[PDB]
Amino acid sequence: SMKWFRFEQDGRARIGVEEAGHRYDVTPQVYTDSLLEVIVRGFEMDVDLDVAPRLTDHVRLLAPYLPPRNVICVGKNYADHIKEMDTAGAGKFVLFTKAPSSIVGPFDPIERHADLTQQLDYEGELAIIIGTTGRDLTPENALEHVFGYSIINDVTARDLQKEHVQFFRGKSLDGFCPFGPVIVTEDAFDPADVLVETRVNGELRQSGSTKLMLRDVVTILTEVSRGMTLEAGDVIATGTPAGVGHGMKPPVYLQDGDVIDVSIEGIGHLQNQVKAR
Amino acid sequence: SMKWFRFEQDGRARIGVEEAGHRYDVTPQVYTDSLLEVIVRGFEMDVDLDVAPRLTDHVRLLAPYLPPRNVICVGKNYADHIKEMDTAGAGKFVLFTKAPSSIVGPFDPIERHADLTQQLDYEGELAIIIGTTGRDLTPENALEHVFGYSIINDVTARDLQKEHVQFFRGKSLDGFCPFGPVIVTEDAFDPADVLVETRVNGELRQSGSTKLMLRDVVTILTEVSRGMTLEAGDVIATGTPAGVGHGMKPPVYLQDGDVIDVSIEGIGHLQNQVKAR
Ligand SMILES: [Mg+2]
Ligand SMILES: [Mg+2]
Repeated sequence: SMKWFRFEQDGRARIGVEEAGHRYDVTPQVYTDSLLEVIVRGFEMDVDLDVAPRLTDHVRLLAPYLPPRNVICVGKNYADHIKEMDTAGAGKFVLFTKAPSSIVGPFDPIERHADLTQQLDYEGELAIIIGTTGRDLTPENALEHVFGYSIINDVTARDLQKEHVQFFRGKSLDGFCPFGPVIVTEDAFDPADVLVETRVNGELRQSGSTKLMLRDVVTILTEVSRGMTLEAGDVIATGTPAGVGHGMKPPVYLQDGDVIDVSIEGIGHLQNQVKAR
Repeated sequence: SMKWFRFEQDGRARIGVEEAGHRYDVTPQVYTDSLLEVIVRGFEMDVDLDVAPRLTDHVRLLAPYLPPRNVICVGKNYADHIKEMDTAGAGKFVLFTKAPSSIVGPFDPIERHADLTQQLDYEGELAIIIGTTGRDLTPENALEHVFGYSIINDVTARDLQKEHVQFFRGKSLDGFCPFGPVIVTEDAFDPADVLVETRVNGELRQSGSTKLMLRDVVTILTEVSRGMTLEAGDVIATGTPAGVGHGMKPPVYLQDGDVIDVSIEGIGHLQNQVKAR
């Protein structure tokens, strides 16, 4: 299970991988500090371990990369109490984006923006990382265009969503797209039945298998790419399970100090704190 | 005053400038093949048109550049009558994006996507080009952040608008963002009252002044950058005057072989033919 990440050394990006529990610095074998560059190139640079470091756990991960275009996001994509027949709520295939300016990496603060929002909310999500440019993907070739998977927190201003009608602005304020901590390779990861959970200050809020997805990974790839080219390094956020602050009775919104922990089994933890400034 | 453009010569991209309707190759004086790199640099490198070879032959214009993130687009932003504007502005500020993969140059065909849309339509628009990274712009610094202005055709599958609810998909099919033909500098262009016109197969379909804009250029800049960072090379499409094919009695939609001409006085013309591909 090769996992890819970027980590910080001397205020400067380096690249690391993870096979069975330890973190080797692979920058030398792969000849770049851009993990986007590693994906776009569309080959793995014949890296062999038992050669390069094994640095400490307090190493500090960065966002995998700055997406070259807006993060593509799916709307309601999760069934609640599994069954629910062949539906959950309407069932339109809803697509919108998040400006790359909104990306932050692991443990980075989420800017609170109290002047702009009093309904700040979380959404824990499985992210598809596109490895090969293509269009009109089929069930047979879809996964061949996937480099791997990561976590997105689709942070959202529920009031800006209605105020600007289209979701773009309320999802795109600086800080609103935690991304990371690592990319697990397509070969090392089956998205059929993985657990997506969110904790806020330690309280379990979201806990849903990818088996509850109304459109699975292959269907998302198939539908998204119809008449629209996907670029190498595209990030597709595949929706969020039940338990969103807005959907709670009564509704609960994120405040200055709140710590959000999104986890996906096989990938890891993306934790960010809401902080004012 | 110098308008900026990009063109193809022996299959390589080149930078040109247009002065008094004459076109010159300035690639050797700005030392790049990318109009985005010129604007991202953040400063005017002095150009002597005396030493610039004039382009006398027909030349292939390209789109000014591939935007480094999605084109930011404003929804309903035009009044119909000059004084149908008494607090009409007080409508919702609707913001959505178009994928850069939808961009095409002036005189590039628009892919028909017959299999996906039966309601292909047009929107002629003034585009703002951002020159300097910025956030929380003010009426008094906003225009300092603006490199220039250009033209966008916000080609729209009205049926995909309704089907996917959020406009992204219906506005982002390959071929749906005609961009160009040139960028006029902020120095040399006042958007307060310039005429926007669209013709389909020669027949006038839109004709409106930027004086009918519900929110003007400076207001758009103030409201879009509120808690969201703008990047140099950001393109903001500022909305479309009355006369779109969806809003006509009876409704009219674009077919194989339709030619659309979009005109903005002081910029030029964007002519694209819809073609089954
Ligand atoms: Mg979401
Ligand atoms: Mg438009």
